[PDB]
Amino acid sequence: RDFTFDLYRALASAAPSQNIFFSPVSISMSLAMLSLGAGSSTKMQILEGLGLNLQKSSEKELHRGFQQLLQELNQPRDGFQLSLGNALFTDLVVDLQDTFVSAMKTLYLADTFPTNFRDSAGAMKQINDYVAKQTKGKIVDLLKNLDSNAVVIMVNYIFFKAKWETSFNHKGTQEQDFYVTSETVVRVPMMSREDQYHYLLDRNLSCRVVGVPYQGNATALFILPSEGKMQQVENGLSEKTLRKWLKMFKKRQLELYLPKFSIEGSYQLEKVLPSLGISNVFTSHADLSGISNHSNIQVSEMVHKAVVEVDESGTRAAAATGTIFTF
Amino acid sequence: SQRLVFNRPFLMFIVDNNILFLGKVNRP
Repeated sequence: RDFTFDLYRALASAAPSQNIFFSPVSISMSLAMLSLGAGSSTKMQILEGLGLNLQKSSEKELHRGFQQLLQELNQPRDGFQLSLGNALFTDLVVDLQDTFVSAMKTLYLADTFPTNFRDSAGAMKQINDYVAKQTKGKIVDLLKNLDSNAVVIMVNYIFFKAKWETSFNHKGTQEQDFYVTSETVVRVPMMSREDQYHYLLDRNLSCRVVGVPYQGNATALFILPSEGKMQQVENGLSEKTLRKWLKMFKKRQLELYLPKFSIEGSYQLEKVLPSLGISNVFTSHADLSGISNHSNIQVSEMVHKAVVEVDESGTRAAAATGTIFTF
Repeated sequence: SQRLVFNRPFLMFIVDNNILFLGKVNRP
């Protein structure tokens, strides 16, 4: 089980030849928080879906790791911007378990806000405005046509903005053909810069890997499969593969041509996660006794929205995951 | 210098001791 890449493949398979874009950490963090109030088989599926084994120590480490990450981000980044946060919007009628609220505040630094879900329009405005603010206007209207039977919405957001360590020169950007397929061509602004880059020719998966650094410790990795090998590369993606690429990188001089682009992803994860074995939490048989003792509580949907902008100066990326609970 | 052009579908990772974002640019 490989969470990030099994999820990637599920999304890719659900929408062939389409752009794909999401934040693995936003979703994993959301699932980890969800597990705090899950029980029995419902919790089991979530932990196994995240790639954990049956050891209690692994569960403790899961939360400890995320708590450490959130605390680390409370310190100013060096050279760029990276924000990650959580919030619970709960209706006054809802009675959350003391332990769940405490765990959310302590482990996930979650914000807690009262919400009148009977006022669907008002609830959407409150939550969407919050998400937009936290993502500096990049994630707008996360929630659309809200159920109205909603009682709690758990939100995770992530915002990233960084300048390339070395920018592309605007005078080096020219219109070029982009081959979606050998027969489908689209015109795109193609940026370019000759420089030394971390590079690797992966003969196993058949792709070229290039690392492009951001100011700070973050980096972008661009993967170009050989002709006709995108499916092969997608099938081979894994945590191990990524580790291999990052450690085997070698410095090489390249005249790099990369398109200036902006793409996004909008998903109803409740329809996708069952592919990773996470299904009970979305049913009437969900065991969410840890979040509320109220009967018939389940997750109606888990919406994810992610966007990215890549240009000559750098990259801006953001995402949010809204987990909606109903009675 | 070796000329490398991303003019076919490609993948993008944004990493920092964690996979912050992951995607496929199929149709820019």
